[PDB]
Amino acid sequence: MRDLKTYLSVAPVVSTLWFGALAGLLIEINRFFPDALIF
Amino acid sequence: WDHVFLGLFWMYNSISVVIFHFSWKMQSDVWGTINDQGVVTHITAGNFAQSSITINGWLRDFLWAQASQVIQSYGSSLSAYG
Amino acid sequence: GARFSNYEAWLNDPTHIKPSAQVVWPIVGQEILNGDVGGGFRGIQITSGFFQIWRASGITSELQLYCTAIGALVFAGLMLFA
Amino acid sequence: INLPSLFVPLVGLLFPAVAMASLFLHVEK
Amino acid sequence: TPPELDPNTPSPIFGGSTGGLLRKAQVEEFYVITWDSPKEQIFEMPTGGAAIMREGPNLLKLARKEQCLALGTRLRSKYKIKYQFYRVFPNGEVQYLHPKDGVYPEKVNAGRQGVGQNFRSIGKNVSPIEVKFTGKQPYDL
Amino acid sequence: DISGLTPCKESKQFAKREKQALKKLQASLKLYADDSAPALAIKATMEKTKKRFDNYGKYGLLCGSDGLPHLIVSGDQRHWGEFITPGILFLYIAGWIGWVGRSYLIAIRDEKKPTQKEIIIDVPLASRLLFRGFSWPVAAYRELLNGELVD
Amino acid sequence: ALRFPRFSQGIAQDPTTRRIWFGIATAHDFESHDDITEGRLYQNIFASHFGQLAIIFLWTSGNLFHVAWQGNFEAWVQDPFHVRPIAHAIWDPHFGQPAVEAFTRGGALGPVNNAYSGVYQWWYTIGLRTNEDLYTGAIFLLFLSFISLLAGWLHLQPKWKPSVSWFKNAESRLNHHLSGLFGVSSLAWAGHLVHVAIPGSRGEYVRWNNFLDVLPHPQGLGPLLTGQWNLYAQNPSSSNHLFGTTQGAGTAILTILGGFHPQTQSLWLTDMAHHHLAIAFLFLIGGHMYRTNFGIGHSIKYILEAHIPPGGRLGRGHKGLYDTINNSIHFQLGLALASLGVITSLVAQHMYSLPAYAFIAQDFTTQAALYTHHQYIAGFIMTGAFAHGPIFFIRDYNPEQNADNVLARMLEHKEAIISHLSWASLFLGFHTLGLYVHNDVMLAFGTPEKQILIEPIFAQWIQSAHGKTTYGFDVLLSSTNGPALNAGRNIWLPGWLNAINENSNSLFLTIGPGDFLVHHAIALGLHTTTLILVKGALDARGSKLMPDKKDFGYSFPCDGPGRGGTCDISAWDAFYLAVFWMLNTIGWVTFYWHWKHITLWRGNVSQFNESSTYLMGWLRDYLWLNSSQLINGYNPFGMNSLSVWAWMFLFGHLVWATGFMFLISWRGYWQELIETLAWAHERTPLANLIRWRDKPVALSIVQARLVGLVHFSVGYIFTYAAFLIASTSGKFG
Amino acid sequence: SHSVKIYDTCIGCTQCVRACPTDVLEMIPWGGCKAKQIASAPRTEDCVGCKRCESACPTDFLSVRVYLWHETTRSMGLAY
Amino acid sequence: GPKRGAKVKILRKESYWYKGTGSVVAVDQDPNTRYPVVVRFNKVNYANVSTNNYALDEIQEVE
Ligand code: CLA
Ligand code: CLA
Ligand code: CLA
Ligand code: CLA
Ligand code: CLA
Ligand SMILES: CC1=C(/C=C/C(C)=C/C=C/C(C)=C/C=C/C=C(C)/C=C/C=C(C)/C=C/C2=C(C)CCCC2(C)C)C(C)(C)CCC1
Ligand code: SF4
Repeated sequence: MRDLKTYLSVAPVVSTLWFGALAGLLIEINRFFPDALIF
Repeated sequence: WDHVFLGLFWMYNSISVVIFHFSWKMQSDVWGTINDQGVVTHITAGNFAQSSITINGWLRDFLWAQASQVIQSYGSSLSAYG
Repeated sequence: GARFSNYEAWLNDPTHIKPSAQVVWPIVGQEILNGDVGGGFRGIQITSGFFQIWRASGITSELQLYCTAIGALVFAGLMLFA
Repeated sequence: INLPSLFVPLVGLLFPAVAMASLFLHVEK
Repeated sequence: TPPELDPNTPSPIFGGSTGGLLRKAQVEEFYVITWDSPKEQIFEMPTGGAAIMREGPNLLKLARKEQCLALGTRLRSKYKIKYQFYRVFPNGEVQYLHPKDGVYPEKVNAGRQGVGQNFRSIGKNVSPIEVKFTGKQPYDL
Repeated sequence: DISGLTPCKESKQFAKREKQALKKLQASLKLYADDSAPALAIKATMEKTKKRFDNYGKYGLLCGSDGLPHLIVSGDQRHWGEFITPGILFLYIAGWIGWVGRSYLIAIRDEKKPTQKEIIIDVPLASRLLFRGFSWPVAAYRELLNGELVD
Repeated sequence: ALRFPRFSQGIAQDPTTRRIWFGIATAHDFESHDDITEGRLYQNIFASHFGQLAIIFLWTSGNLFHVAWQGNFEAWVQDPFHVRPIAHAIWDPHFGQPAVEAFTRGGALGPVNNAYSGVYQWWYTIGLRTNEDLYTGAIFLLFLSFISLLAGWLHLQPKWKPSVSWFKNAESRLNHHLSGLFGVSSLAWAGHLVHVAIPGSRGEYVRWNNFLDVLPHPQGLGPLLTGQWNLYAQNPSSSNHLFGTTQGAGTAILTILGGFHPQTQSLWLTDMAHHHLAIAFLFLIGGHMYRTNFGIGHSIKYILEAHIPPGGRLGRGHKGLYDTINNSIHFQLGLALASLGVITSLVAQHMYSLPAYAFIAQDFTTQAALYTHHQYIAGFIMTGAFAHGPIFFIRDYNPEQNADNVLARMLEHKEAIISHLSWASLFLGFHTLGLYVHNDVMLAFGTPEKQILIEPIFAQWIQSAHGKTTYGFDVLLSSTNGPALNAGRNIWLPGWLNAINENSNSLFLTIGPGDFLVHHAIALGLHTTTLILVKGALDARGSKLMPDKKDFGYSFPCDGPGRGGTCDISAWDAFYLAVFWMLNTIGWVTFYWHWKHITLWRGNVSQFNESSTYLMGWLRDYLWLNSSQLINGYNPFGMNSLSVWAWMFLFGHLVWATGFMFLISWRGYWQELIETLAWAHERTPLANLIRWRDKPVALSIVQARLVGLVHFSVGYIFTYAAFLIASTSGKFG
Repeated sequence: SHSVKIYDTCIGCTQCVRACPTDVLEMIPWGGCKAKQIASAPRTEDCVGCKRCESACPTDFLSVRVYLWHETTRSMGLAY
Repeated sequence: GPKRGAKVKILRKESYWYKGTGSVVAVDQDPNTRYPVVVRFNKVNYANVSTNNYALDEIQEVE
């Protein structure tokens, strides 16, 4: 379990989760505040 | 390994000219619409036999002519291809 | 092919309907990629040739495609376990 | 058109032949 | 110590290949490597293919010195067998090459004088401008 | 106006672009049953479109002869949202990221095997250093004056 | 050396084919030849310069001769608008009848080529009118060629061989070049404009046989020595003047009118005369600065040695620079090439916007040809400047004698310089590519209104300050109450402001977001190319990966697969890499110029203004469109006069790709292949009777890089030239 | 032939000598290092310039250096 | 010379760790040894080496 957590903390997994979260965020923001060219 | 490396480029070359061969031949001498009484109008009207005999023919009648669809695909469902 | 396609409609009229089995979500304008493929459906035209296979296999409904999907998923599990 | 029929093959065929032969012999010596 | 003599000993069993000697052997130079094998056995040729070394003395003519040291290295490493090699000129003259003083160059041996040894660290080489218009290089000092 | 441009709310070509766009969408919409999903989708595209043009007009954007919004980045106070403000926001976020990463690299610099925590992220440490970025201008400004920023 | 090359026994003792190649490739690198001295170096360089001059004069005389013998120069001077200038006749026995018919343009009685060098407009503007003039000029330049060869031969002889000390006399050469080569030449050219060009434009045939009998001014030479110089500007040519005729002609010889002669759309001859005269004076006065044999004047060494700021933020300043420059010919060549490149680009930029030749600028293909020509020349010259930069750093630079000066201090913080260049390039790349790709996606999804289009406010503001009223910023020369406007309101500002607000010419073209984007692409190109070149120069002596690189020279294959691998680690390799980026950069600038101008001449700048904001626009609306006529030079139905450019287009593509061959595949493969071929030859009967004298080997690593780069560059240039000329001349704007 | 030089930073690990494919280098007695030995290049006429020796050397910077020089049939690795 | 474990700055210009710091491992007392000062570094060089020999004038004890 500790080993599995360590694996989940490895660079590619961390990157997939981080950029996944970011992608989700930017997507939702661009869904609620769409076509933003100013601000 | 470096021979595999160069061989890859040459395989790309060969397969590229092969698929170009297929595309042009099919669009020119095979595919197309057929009218009543049996009149066949091909997509590129059988130009292969006269056009594919020079590099300039491939440059103009194949590449230049047929890249039209991809280069003006913007603003449509095919835009992803552009 | 079962959930996001125009396969049945295509079965009704294969000669004037474009095979499509991918649809995109409506954000940042990519909705435009969902084009008029026919059958009262909007999406990306596929060129894999699955529709003609499915017609050749005698498949007529989306339900059968669903079942085949479940079967394939099961088989994926079985291969992994193996 | 008179002179070009003389000078063109002169510079395009004779000259490079003479020069290439000369340079060949020079470099091989 | 006197170098090894070079007699006409039998050559290994081989059907012949297209990787052997050429005109260079006739006009410039070729090479000869000799070894003593405990038994008949298969070895890979530096010029491609498989050959059989005989028991006792073996003499093989190659085209390059590198081929000789390659084969010899494979002999000493794989078959645990000592080897020697010479250079041969078209006039008939033979030059003993390796191992030069009877001892492998990997291990130290008294009697060898230094060649091309600079008694200074590499960074202390003079700039090229220091040797401009001379025939000397910064590493020849 | 600025650079000989005309305001989008007053631009004719801007309006004509909106027109042609909506008309294209409707021309595509004609082929589908009004209650079906394609219809609702295309209509959603229409509403989103006109809302977009209306918003651009409202934002005080200047249009060229092409009928498209052009941006003013000279520092002009009537257009700080066209570069200055989102620029400040960007700089804030980027500074946040860089400062956090810097903190993480410094934190593990003095350890048995530093490279380890560079290929296997110390998530507790990272979560501790995560919010420190919120005050990155203040933190960096003080380190600048102190001499802890460079060597 | 007992054989070729005689200047290197090291290469001469090579038993392989390499011996030949390198022999050819190191022939001009005098410093590395056998038994050379400083004396032989300078003397050979001097003679070589004479040789170059001779070649130039011979070339020009060839051009003059061929225009006079086979061209339509007279027909052109009678009607410059509707006559295509003939470069030379063509006699190719490979031609078929359609080819002969097609290439018979102009008033020619056979096949010809149309000149796009613009020699017609030049020669006509300066005073040439007949074929006879051209012939006499050709003979004179041939005479200059012979004289230059004679001078090289002479100064090679022991009696006329100059010493090294003479070559190192900087102050004298500077005085003489500034006063004589720059000053006297410009004064004399002003003389030609006053005595021949100006009267010629006014319809007065003035030659050698009468120039002593004709007054260049109604009351000549009086006002000059009187100080009443203003009389020479009394009545300039009228606004309805017709070039080459007396109609509308004035009598002034020196003016500052500004703007263009309305008919010819080029600068006023009186303006150019006054210009050359004035700069001739600045040069002449400036040419009396350095000390020679008369006890007055400056000492460059002392000047440099004195310019060190107290506080030591620049260390020892410029102390010792005199010697390290005057001793290193490579430093000199670097400075020379840098400056020359800058002013070559300057020539392009000023000649497209402010043409000085009559009835050029109406000739669109000629203008495009000239701009592209000079911009590529400028690019190569720049890379070369930065190439002789590090050759200095390796071959000549003396660290101890440059202790703590600006140069040594330059090598000190090299990492800072290189890393900041890296940052600039990185930023520009990320954001320019990013903005372009953004706009392309917007165009794809059918929403061009969401494009990010940044207005070039700064450049537009500069234009406004220069007197352009399109953006309505009303600044300086655009502000009616500005003192700058009132200052020259009654001199050059009428003609100038009239010209800068006439939007049919290329004087400060109007600019939009597309211009912004492509300008930042250009910025990216410049910064990156300078990154490669500067990094290559500063690390030429060594780096952490190879601290003793200077001991190997400017060019070497590598340092081996060890230490991680060291391919392309030499300064020469840095240059070689930088050439690609220069070709890319100039590619972008010439693309920009040509597209913007084609849209200008076609009458729809909106095309460029809308399509240049996304890369699909450049690809489709610039490249794909303007090749229609080009690719149809020959086809299955027939051929026309554009077949040359189609054939050359494909030629360029082919050469380029062959370049790819030499650049992608490396040596060992080819060496082993060639080994199998050598075996093949020695084992083939009959052919066995024939044997080589130089052993066949694969090209060297560096040689491969050079040959590859050469094919690449040639292909590049020829392809773009064919496209440029064909697309432009196929429609003529 | 190529040029091969040894510098006094040599620690006599003999790695370069047993790395040469043409028998160019050898070890000679010396007192400058603990190993009591230093490298030497008496047979550079057989040197090809592959630089395996340099890739084998542990010292920083290198104690063995190969300057590719005049090109001969032996240095080109030719067998014809 | 410097003690064992002493932090020293590298003065050899052609070193991978030039102008950087390393730790002293051992100093050879044999006066014939041209480069006695054995140094070990935190980062490896391009040859994957973490240790090197230097002379007395190539190290500078700092803290
Ligand atoms: C120097 C620049 C130059 C160039 C590029 C050309 C180019 C041409 N000439 Mg012209 N020519 C020139 C100067 C030049 N000429 C001069 C100054 C004269 C007066 C003597 C001539 C007299 C002349 C005649 C009578 C004819 C040509 C013709 C031609 C065309 C065919 C080539 C030929 O056979 O000419 C041969 C050129 C000569 C015999 C004169 C050149 C002799 C000079 C003094 C020495 C040149 C050596 C040269 C620099 C070495 C380069 C090679 C080296 C680097 C390896 C070609 C377009 C032919 C043509 O027009 O066909 C349509 C033709 O019939 N030329
Ligand atoms: C640049 C200079 C140059 C010139 C002036 C020519 C001229 C010619 N070539 Mg071309 N050729 C050239 C370069 C040149 N070539 C290059 C660089 C290539 C490779 C790309 C070619 C590839 C090529 C091919 C494949 C062919 C030609 C042919 C021809 C002939 C045209 C066809 C014809 O109907 O003539 C009429 C020709 C005849 C009636 C027969 C010619 C008999 C000659 C004149 C006898 C000369 C004898 C004498 C000993 C020659 C020694 C010269 C030497 C000492 C310098 C014409 C003589 C054609 C040809 O040769 O036809 C036979 C042809 O098939 N060429
Ligand atoms: C002021 C002008 C000038 C002068 C006098 C020099 C002088 C020199 N250069 Mg420099 N240099 C210059 C400008 C100049 N350069 C420019 C503009 C560049 C950028 C290209 C360079 C980049 C450069 C490099 C990288 C190097 C030099 C080197 C040298 C030295 C040796 C040259 C030699 O022997 O080559 C021999 C001549 C050749 C190998 C033939 C050159 C022809 C090339 C390969 C192109 C030919 C293709 C042809 C046109 C294709 C035909 C087309 C047709 C088929 C359609 C010599 C001191 C070398 C040196 O010694 O540095 C220490 C060196 O390595 N130069
Ligand atoms: C079109 C092809 C191409 C591209 C895009 C580049 C790009 C670059 N080269 Mg060049 N190069 C090229 C061809 C190219 N090169 C060729 C043919 C040669 C001759 C060998 C060179 C030789 C060369 C040298 C000698 C140097 C460069 C350098 C550079 C960098 C310059 C700085 C910059 O603009 O950063 C902007 C970055 C980019 C333009 C790259 C794009 C990054 C993308 C857009 C971001 C990621 C997108 C997306 C998230 C990725 C998803 C992928 C997925 C699989 C995960 C840049 C990365 C220089 C350098 O490294 O400076 C630091 C440098 O010194 N190049
Ligand atoms: C498009 C450019 C180009 C061209 C022309 C070539 C040509 C060749 N490559 Mg390739 N190569 C290329 C790109 C190119 N390559 C690239 C990009 C790579 C990197 C992957 C490679 C990597 C590579 C490998 C690994 C190999 C080749 C090999 C070959 C040769 C194959 C044998 C053959 O068909 O000879 C016939 C020659 C041609 C087809 C070229 C055109 C011939 C013209 C039309 C003749 C002109 C007549 C006359 C000579 C003109 C002289 C005029 C003059 C006197 C003025 C051939 C020379 C192979 C080889 O060497 O096998 C023997 C091989 O194994 N290349
Ligand atoms: C490497 C090397 C080298 C080289 C370098 C180089 C090559 C550089 C380049 C450089 C460059 C390439 C530079 C440039 C510059 C430029 C400039 C500096 C400019 C300026 C400008 C100005 C100043 C202007 C102003 C104005 C305006 C803007 C407007 C109005 C008018 C006026 C005039 C006012 C050498 C040999 C030295 C040595 C060492 C090594
Ligand atoms: S280079 Fe290759 S051959 Fe020459 S010495 Fe070093 S190892 Fe032996």
